Amino acid sequence: NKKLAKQQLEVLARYL
Amino acid sequence: NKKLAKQQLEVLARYL
Repeated sequence: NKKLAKQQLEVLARYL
Repeated sequence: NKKLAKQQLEVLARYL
């Protein structure tokens, strides 16, 4: 749950 | 500035 939230936040920072 | 903000924010995410 939170780990997946965080995985996505990370991937966003990567994308941008 | 913002790029450094962002780099760090995500080294952070990676850590946890």
